[PDB]
Amino acid sequence: KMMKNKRGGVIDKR
Amino acid sequence: SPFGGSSHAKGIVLEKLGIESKQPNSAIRKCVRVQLIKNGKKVTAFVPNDGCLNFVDENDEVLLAGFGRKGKAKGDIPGVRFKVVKVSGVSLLALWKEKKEKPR
Amino acid sequence: VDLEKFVPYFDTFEKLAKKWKSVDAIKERFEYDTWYELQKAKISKQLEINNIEYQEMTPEQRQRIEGFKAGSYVRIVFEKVPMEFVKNFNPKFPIVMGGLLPTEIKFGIVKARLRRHRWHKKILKTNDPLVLSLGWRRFQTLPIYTTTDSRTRTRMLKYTPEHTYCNAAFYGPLCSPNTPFCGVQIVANSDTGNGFRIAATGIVEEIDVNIEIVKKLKLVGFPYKIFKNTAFIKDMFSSAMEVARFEGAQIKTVSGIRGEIKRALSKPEGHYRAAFEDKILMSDIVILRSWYPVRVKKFYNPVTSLLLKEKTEWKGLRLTGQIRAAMNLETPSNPDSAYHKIERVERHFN
Amino acid sequence: KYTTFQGSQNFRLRIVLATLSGKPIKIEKIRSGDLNPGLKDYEVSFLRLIESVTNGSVIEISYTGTTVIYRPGIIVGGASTHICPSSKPVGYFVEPMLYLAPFSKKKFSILFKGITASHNDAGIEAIKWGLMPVMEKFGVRECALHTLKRGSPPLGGGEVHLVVDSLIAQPITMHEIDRPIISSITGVAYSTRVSPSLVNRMIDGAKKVLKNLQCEVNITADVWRGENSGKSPGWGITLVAQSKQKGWSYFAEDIGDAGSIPEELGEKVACQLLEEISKSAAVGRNQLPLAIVYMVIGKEDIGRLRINKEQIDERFIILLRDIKKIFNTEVFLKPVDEADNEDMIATIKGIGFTNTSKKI
Amino acid sequence: AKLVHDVQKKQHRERSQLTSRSRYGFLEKHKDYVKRAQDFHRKQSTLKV
Amino acid sequence: FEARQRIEEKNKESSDYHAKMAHIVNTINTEEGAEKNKYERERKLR
Amino acid sequence: QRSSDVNERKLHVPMVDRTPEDDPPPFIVAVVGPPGTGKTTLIRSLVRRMTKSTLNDIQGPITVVSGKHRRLTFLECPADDLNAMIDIAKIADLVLLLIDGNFGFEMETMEFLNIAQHHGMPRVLGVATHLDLFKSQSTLRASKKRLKHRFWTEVYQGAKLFYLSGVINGRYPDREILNLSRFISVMKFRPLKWRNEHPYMLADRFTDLTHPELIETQGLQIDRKVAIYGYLHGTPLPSAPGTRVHIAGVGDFSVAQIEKLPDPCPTPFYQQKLDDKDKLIY
Amino acid sequence: SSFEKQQIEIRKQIEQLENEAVAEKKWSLKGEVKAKDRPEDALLTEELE
Amino acid sequence: KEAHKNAVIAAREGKLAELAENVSGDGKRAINYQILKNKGLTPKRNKDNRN
RNA sequence: GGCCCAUUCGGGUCUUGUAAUUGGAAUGAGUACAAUGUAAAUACCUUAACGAGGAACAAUUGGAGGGCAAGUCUGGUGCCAG
Ligand SMILES: Nc1nc2c(ncn2[C@@H]2O[C@H](COP(=O)(O)OP(=O)(O)OP(=O)(O)O)[C@@H](O)[C@H]2O)c(=O)[nH]1
Ligand SMILES: [Mg+2]
Ligand SMILES: [Mg+2]
Ligand SMILES: [Mg+2]
Repeated sequence: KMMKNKRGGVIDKR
Repeated sequence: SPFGGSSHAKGIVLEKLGIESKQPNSAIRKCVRVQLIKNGKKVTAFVPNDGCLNFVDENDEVLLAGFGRKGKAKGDIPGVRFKVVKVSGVSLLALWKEKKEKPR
Repeated sequence: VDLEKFVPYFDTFEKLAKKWKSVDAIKERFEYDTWYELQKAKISKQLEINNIEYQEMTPEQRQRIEGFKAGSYVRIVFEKVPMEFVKNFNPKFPIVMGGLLPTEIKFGIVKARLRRHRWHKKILKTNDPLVLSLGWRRFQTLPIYTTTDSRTRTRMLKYTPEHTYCNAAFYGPLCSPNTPFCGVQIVANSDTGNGFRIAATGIVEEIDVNIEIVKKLKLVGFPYKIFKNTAFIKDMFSSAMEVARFEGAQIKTVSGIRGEIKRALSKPEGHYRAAFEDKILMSDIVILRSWYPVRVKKFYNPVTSLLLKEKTEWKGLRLTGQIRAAMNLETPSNPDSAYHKIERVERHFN
Repeated sequence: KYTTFQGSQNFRLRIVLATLSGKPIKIEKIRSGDLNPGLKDYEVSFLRLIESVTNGSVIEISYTGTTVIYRPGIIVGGASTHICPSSKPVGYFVEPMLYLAPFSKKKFSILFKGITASHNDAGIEAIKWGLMPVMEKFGVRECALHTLKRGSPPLGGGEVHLVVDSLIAQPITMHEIDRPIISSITGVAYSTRVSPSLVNRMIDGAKKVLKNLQCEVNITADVWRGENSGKSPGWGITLVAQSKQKGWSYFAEDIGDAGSIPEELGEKVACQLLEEISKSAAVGRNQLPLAIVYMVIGKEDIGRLRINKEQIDERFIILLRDIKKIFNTEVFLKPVDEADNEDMIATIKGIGFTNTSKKI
Repeated sequence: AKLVHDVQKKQHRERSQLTSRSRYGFLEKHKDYVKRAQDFHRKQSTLKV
Repeated sequence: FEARQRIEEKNKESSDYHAKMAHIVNTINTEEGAEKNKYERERKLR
Repeated sequence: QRSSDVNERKLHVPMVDRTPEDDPPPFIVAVVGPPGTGKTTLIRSLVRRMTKSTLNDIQGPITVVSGKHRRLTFLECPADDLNAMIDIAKIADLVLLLIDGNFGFEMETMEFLNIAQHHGMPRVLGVATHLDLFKSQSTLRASKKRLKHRFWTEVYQGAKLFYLSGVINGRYPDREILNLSRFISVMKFRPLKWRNEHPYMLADRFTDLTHPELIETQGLQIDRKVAIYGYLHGTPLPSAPGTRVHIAGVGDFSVAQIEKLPDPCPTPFYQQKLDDKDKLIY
Repeated sequence: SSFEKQQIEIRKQIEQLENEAVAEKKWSLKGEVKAKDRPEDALLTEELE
Repeated sequence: KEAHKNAVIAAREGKLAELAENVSGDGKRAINYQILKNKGLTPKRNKDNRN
């Protein structure tokens, strides 16, 4: 339900 | 006189209160909150039908007129005494009949 | 030193205490007739402030803050301009420069209330190219026309309503709400014909980077064994594993008899048991109302008439009607979908 | 490409300014020379808060963790919960949202969890009575921070609910060229998981310093106790100077540490409150960056704010340089015509910002 | 009829049985089902008495 | 499990929706109805 | 109770007009009509009587002084291009709508009116032409009345509609043009939402600044450095370089450099605050 | 030229979209789907509501 | 199937040519009756009302 | 079969209906050779030639009701009610 309406997101390469 | 002596009152469309009502063409959907320019008093007015609701949008001039009910109806919301007769200087019925186009 | 520390720096407590044995330093601290005119006065009053403050500035300081004001004749220099613009430059065709607010720069999904123009002959179609005029910009997009279904979901329509507005979603540069626009299908002189060309008129209601348009997807099965309320269905599902997902799902017949999917049958694969509020018949058809997501196609083809030599024969993606004619293909049709007159024999019971 | 920034300084503002302006930014060399390079836990948690309230944004953190690339999306807001790490309290996460909440598609209803106080970050009662009233003057009619549970350090356990019902197109143009008259001083002295006498002992201490004043001094004793008292014992005070004439507020706050005398802290904060008033012209320093930013994002209008020469510090100067690098607006400062004091008027032209996310 | 277009009051044509199922008979509609349900209940009511 | 979540969410949304329509309908009747009855009394006075 | 009603007509939406208090830019007059309706002859006739000088060839913007403090810019919209009609319709402060009286309204004339109505209606003036081709006074009067009433449907009732009979020496009746040229000077313009929120300018001149040697060593395919000139409109443009702009029909770009220049056609009233002589053309 | 290069890329997108509009729709887009029409086990993928 | 397929295409092409016949040879385009009278949407009215 | 009265049940009366086909006659708006008109000219009156079936040579405005879907929504004591 959190993922339903998101296009961004945190990209952590560490 | 409801408008302080005038028969029609200019107003500002602040919000369409019943936009979220599920039931189409319900008495609430046709309601719009209008701010009378003469005194700034906020009032609620009817729109002839949900179809004419498309023309009405926020921040446009509206000319209001008394809404007279000959007899009690099941779905009416008593207290809303005004109906929108012109929007942006064009007859709302004319827009509904597609005889004109609203100038913005 | 840095604002990450919300609390500001203070001197040591004892020094602050000695400073503040005596607080004598800080003791010093402790009709318009109509409402319309009042708003106009507020606007005019503030506009007065701008002139006063700018007049106090230096002329160089004025230009630094306010910028170049209207009425100024200005030379603006550009770089990386396409070479066709200078080569195919016709003085008759105007050059209009438009400054862009930060919103206009972004690209994403635009929500608009859109109607077929009253004088346009034909109704527009979903996923059908349309050249839009938003703000300063002209471009071609593939809109999807939708309806609210009594304000519960965003269901995809197939065509614009004949004589009323319908919500439309298309991909393109964002614009502020209350931004009106118009749409045209044909801009070339070759395809002008005689018909009225302005195709759609609407107002942008909302800007977003995502949308969940959905389409009604109806599963159909048929009964092959009926036992009073209970009945067995077939052709809805291809394997029992599919039925496992849809156990307890609501279903109904064409007749209006509501029911439930109870359990999957071991033999044959895909058959299942369903219980209805009343006995169903064999002629009836059971339907499961389901919803399938739909995506807005990301197609952006900005109109660049000036760059072209003709400047009046720009052509982009063609309608679905024109593409079929070029390839000599027939309008797809389904024999069962067509309507026929039906005569009802009078009903008699034993 | 990217307006490039250096170091960790003004990290929250640079992201918030980028999100408001919509201009993508890159911030590099975050704690390069330190033994522990790259973003701290509370910083990365702060980023995650942004995506919970923004939609379509792209945040990219370099492999070493010393560089971040932020491409802002549209403020969407909505209801959510954020678990604030123990390294920073809730106020560290609350205050940036106050810049953005009035500019959202949906009302912010965020439940923060973690420590509710620290020595360096905004407290609950600083935000309630110290920052929101500044917004209320800027046209955000409805805003609130509900205190459901307090959590003292180091274990915390508190939770606060941020609700901003007011959504507006842009802040009203500011015009405050006077020095507000203070009508009364109020404040909140609170304690958790200790005897109630501590709260009174502070109120004795603050009352001792402030009794020389000719205005009323009424400080509330908000003793927290029971399940809602958090997990660790703690206590602090915040005194607010109010100007009922035009709804202006100055405040100072501090919390108590182990081994500290409640009377002494009450003396210190009340002593600091008077110091802040000495340093204030229309808004105190801890309020100013909110005021400066909001005037920048107003209509295409010139906003006037009176400031004291003592306020214009290294923190002020760095703020203005950050504003110009994103917004390119320059703040001009003019002296006042009065000779009794040394104030200066800050004049700022808004960039014509508009809340374009809100559906109409 | 007040504030209603003629286009709004357009007859919605009603479908037919599929050709694959054409053997089984006429696709019942709600009006057809109502006649069945009333008939059964009328008989069952008397049979109960 | 998905069935339990969907039904609960639908009921909550249905409960909230009915609450809102009832609120906005009642407030309109009470406040505007007062003004109407007030005006009707002035006209009778005339 | 008319006294109450007339006051109501004065009440409107409060709005902010960004026209500067001093030295406003020239107003844009767009001459729009189907092909062959005489857009060029009308511009020449108007230009002559206001300036007393005749432009044998007209192309692109032409700036003239129509009043002591009023300055005008004309533009001939290509009748055969629809893409043109869109972007004039967004910037045109006044539109001179050319209609062929003998043939009547045309599709393009309607299309521009509908484009204008949706992007903010500017002042629209109807100009009826080819009235000499009529052979009877009776049919002429009926056509004028029918044309007038239809034009009153698209534009507010009572909208002014000018009548032009014939062309002599490539010029309209002198006495008839004077009535038009006044009405353009008498006209009071309206604040429109979009024009008062973005900066725009009509390029008065175009020049390529790319070095010729670059053109040879790399080829014509190389991108070009270009400068454009024209009066600014709407909200002030930021002085610093780097602002994003869109050129209609070209694409988006950033301002590499910007500089103010002395006004080529300064208004006379300005010079005096510091007549046939006073009227000027650029 | 750069504009010509952009025109070519748009001329690739335009052709792909032209085929898609002509091409028969996926089973999901078609309303009133049946077991035979769609691929086997497709519903397990879609995660319908 | 080809014979019927060719028939449908030919019928369509004939209609498009018939529509193309309507366009006037002179480039000037006239407003049609719908634009000229602008009667919009009206109910069906008995001819008896005409007199 | 049409129509009238009647809360109820019913009662009264007779060339009616077409959502069918078809014929030849008449004339004005209009367009006009003209003349008259008038300081000149428009309009009016008069009049050669053309000018009717969708007489498309396409008057409006307002109200009272129906009816339809494998359609959508809401509340329930199945198949209901709104
Ligand atoms: N008899 C007559 N001729 C006219 C009238 N208006 C224009 N014309 C003629 O129409 C022709 C067109 O002249 P232009 O000036 O080129 O018209 P335009 O507006 O430039 O047309 P475009 O080529 O599209 O630019 C000329 O021969 C004019 O004399 C009129 O009222 N009566
Ligand atoms: Mg020309
Ligand atoms: Mg009329
Ligand atoms: Mg006949």
